[PDB]
Amino acid sequence: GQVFDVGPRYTNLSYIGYGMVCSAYDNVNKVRVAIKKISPFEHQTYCQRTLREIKILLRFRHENIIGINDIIRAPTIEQMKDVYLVTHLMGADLYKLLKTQHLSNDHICYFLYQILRGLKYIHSANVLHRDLKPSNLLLNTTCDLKICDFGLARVADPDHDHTGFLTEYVATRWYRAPEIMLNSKGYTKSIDIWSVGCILAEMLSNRPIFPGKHYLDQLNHILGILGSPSQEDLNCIINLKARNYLLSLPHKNKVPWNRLFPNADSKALDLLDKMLTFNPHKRIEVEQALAHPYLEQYYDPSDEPIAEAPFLPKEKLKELIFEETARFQPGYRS
Ligand SMILES: CS(=O)c1ccc(-c2nc(-c3ccc(F)cc3)c(-c3ccncc3)[nH]2)cc1
Repeated sequence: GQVFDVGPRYTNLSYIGYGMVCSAYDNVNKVRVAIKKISPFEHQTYCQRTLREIKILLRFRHENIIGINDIIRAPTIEQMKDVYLVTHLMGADLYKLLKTQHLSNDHICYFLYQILRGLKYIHSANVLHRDLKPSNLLLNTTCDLKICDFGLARVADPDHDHTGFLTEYVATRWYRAPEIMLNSKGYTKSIDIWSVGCILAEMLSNRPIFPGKHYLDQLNHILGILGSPSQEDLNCIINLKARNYLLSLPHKNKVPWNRLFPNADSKALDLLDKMLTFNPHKRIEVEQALAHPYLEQYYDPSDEPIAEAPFLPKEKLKELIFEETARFQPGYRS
């Protein structure tokens, strides 16, 4: 569509979707790759997201997470307008797949395992993805799953998690935990487990489980299935406005998982219940999730790696992005 000069090395560009994603042919490694164009330097926020993702993806090394094979940009800061990230092609994603394909229990089980195996590495690095959803889970022709889109990712900060009632949030609404609309900034690992739970539910019926039309409607959806929170769960919500809103709602009963998904594996529904738990403190953790009987055919903690090393003006951020992408320049490559 517009300028996408990825150099002589990458040819045969086919469009896909702070820029554009395209497929290309790697004339060196002889494989078909995916390249993403990012033009973020005009804004501080866009630069912060870009630097953040580049830093995270370059440090991370995992089969279930998109790795950066190459980065294309100009030789100087002055000439650098766009940055191109390159990785192995994954022809599809869960969103596209769930629109037309019904998943067998075996596929749901394999997909969930890969999501959690990847999430285990992300969390061991003290990082939170914060925006897990079907469009972020890429798949190739052999069913390998990789997590991408670390733009809203942050370092975990449980001690600074609390905020007020109705505090605006950045991530995709349908996959937001209930505590986000109540008293959480999303700085805890339990935020990702909820999203994964929503994804599982979506894989079981090919439909989003909590499709809120706006901020508060999202909570209405969650409480519609989980029912009214227990007194114990309400006691953990010290924020008055949040607790009082919950208390003002008429009693809602829990909708049984086996009633919502009558053709699902019982063990899958047991794990779904543990991931979609209202109370973030009682919510299952990624390693407990992996150890659940539903994934026993795949569980092998010794083959579920953890991270070796855990984790400003637009001008200085542009400078940092330049310095962060310097290792891929033709200089040392030659
Ligand atoms: C939630 S969303 O709209 C969203 C935006 C971009 C992407 C998305 N970004 C990439 C992509 C490409 C190169 C990179 F190095 C990094 C990411 C891909 C990609 C990677 C591998 N094979 C095919 C496509 N898809 C995925 C989800």
